[PDB]
Amino acid sequence: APWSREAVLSLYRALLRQGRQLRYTDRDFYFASIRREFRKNQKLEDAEARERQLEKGLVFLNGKLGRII
Amino acid sequence: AIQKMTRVRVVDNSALGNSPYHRAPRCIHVYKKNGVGKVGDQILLAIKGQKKKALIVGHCMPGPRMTPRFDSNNVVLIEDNGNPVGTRIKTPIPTSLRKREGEYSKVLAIAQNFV
Amino acid sequence: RFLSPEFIPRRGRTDPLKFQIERKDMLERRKVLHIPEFYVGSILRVTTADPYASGKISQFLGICIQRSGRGLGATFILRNVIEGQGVEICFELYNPRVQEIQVVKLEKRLDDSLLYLRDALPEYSTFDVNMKPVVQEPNQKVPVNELKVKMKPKPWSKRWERPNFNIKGIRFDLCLTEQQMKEAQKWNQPWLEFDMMREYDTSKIEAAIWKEIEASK
Amino acid sequence: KFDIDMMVSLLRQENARDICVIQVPPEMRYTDYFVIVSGTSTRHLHAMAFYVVKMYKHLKCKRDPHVKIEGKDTDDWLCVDFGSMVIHLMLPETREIYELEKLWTLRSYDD
Amino acid sequence: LTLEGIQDRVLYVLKLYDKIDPEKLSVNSHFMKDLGLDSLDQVEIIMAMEDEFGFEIPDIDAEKLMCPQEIVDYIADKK
RNA sequence: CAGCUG
Repeated sequence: APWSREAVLSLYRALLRQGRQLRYTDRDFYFASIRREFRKNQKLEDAEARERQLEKGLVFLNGKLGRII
Repeated sequence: AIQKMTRVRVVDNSALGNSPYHRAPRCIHVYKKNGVGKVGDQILLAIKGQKKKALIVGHCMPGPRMTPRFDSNNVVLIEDNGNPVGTRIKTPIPTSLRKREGEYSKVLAIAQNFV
Repeated sequence: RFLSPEFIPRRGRTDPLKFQIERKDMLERRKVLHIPEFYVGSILRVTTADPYASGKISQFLGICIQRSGRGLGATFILRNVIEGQGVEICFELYNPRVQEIQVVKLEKRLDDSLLYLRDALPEYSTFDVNMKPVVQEPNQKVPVNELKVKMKPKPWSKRWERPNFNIKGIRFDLCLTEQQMKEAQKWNQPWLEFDMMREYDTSKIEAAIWKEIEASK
Repeated sequence: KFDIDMMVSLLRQENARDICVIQVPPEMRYTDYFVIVSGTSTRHLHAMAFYVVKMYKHLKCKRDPHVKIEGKDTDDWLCVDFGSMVIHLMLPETREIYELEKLWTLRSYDD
Repeated sequence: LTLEGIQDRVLYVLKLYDKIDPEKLSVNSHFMKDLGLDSLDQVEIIMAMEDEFGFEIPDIDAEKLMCPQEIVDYIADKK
């Protein structure tokens, strides 16, 4: 359905790896937030919206346009 | 200069200012002791017969040098208490809203472009 | 020989000594930031410190529409559209909070005052912010761009069809009838073009100021 | 120094329901750091805001313009602007409907 | 640590997670339809496995395990 | 009432 579920896996992995040592924020809150982000809106849409969510996730990983320190 | 009854061009995600109609909202009142308005001045604005408080962010009148000079008189919708109504402002806002003391930070929490 | 037009003084009766002070001081500001040659059509990116912020730079890009003013306070105003809003910023050339002003695209538009981009379609005032600086041939005349723009509906912010403006970069006959011609050409004023005494003989002052600018070593 | 670390320590000992930070890259002109915090109720926001602002006032930063508690009149959404930091206290539902950190991350990528 | 050690740790983690109810707790407790799990939820589950034993599961085999016997085998042979 | 007008 999406560009690739493997890309979703990799970006989720990177986000959560940087979330394991997320010092300034809250781990439980970030877990709830990432769940609400990447689960509800990444399940049953057309491939266009799949790619939009994928781009949202890769940006949310990147941190250039606002990093979650 | 955004006086009384200038046709305002709201810029907010809130549908209050996006309900299409030939009545583009016109300012009712300005809380500066003079009736001229400038950047970040609380005004009373009329939208579809509903009065509301609004924030001037960008206008067509050439102000100080290192602030922008927009095309039409942009405003932001703010509820009576102070919570801004919208959550995404498509057009950009000047930085100059931050300078003086006052109720102006809570609308800085929406700008995608601090131009 | 090009002299930035904010070095040639307005005709008047202020005495030279002020102009000498202005010229020496603005030249001795040029040595901390080169102000590149730029014209009333060129495109520029400006980078300015934000005293509003905690010492972080703020960038902008747009087309310069007016080169206005003389002396240490002269300014240039550049227009650009973003998200449908046409924002113009007037930047003071010699301000202590302009780091670098670089010519993204040197080009000299047909007119001498591009104030009518407020009343042309946004396509002529659109520029992607992150565009890359086009190179230029060093030892040849600057480009003379001619994009005779297309106009919005009639009620313009001024009345540019008037001939005292002498605008040449607007399409009239494409969207104008001859009726506008024969009603707006009673205010044409032939005599003023040949008034033999309004003309500012700004040559001798040019030589003197070139000597002075040379001698800043 | 009244940096972010002492602030989050005060929040943790006061045990706000949530704390989080977002960084402002130097190519954005707004501020240096954006601390989204959320306490229990308006009284709790009032008390923690008063404690943090009083500690800031007394400890250091006397030679600069003072700090105003934005939106104390409004019982759901508060803000405070420091020289480099800015902190925002949120009601739960107000925080959800606004979702500021999303924009701070997706500045030009999502509505 | 030990084979029984990793087995009981895996069982304890599987019990710990809330969305899955440990009705069957063998090494053959299927994931997708029996316990109602999706691919992203599979990555969440294997992350939950990492946090106490593992921590270095790459992104190549995260959507085929299909049973906690494979979880145990992965933890056993990865060391 | 749409918008222009010292």
